[PDB]
Amino acid sequence: MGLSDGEWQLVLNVWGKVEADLAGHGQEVLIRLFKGHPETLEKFDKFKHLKSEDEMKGSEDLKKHGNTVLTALGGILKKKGQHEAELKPLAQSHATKHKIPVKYLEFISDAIIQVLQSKHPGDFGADAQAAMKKALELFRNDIAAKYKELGFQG
Ligand code: HEM
Repeated sequence: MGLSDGEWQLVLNVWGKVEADLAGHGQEVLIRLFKGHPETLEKFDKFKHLKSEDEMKGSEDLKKHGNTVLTALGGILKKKGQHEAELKPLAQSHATKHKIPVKYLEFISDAIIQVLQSKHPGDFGADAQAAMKKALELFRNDIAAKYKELGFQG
């Protein structure tokens, strides 16, 4: 249940393209998630209302959360699987006061794939797509183990 060195290299090679504009990519990832799975909006404080006023795009809340989610994820991916230090607190924040089911982590993983396919088709071929899916699977499987310890079924 790990990635090979070459799988990690594929992941970090395409992540280079995301690092050029973390905030723009992160906002896009969340929009993708909310369009494909609008039920995920219920987990935030401000996006349902912004959406109700046709104001999600360019909002301060989308900017803040877009930066947060991909800044954090990039730090985790660069650990290449040795990420317990990051995932213990991250699981706690997504399993306690805010309860984020694993299916929603699955959905944002799919959203990341779709955004990268759309924005960087020439840098996101078959092997890179498979490796990124596998990294994101590892990412939520290790979160899910911590969910179990935390008493959250996911
Ligand atoms: C790639 C997956 C994700 C990453 C890396 C991530 C990252 C973060 C980070 C860094 C925080 C700040 C607290 C902390 O630093 O531990 C946070 C909080 C939070 N996350 Fe996530 N998150 C992810 C997925 C999700 C998803 C899919 C949802 C909801 C559908 C979600 C909902 C929230 C909420 C509601 C908070 C609390 C924010 C607040 O109090 O306004 N997260 N997340």
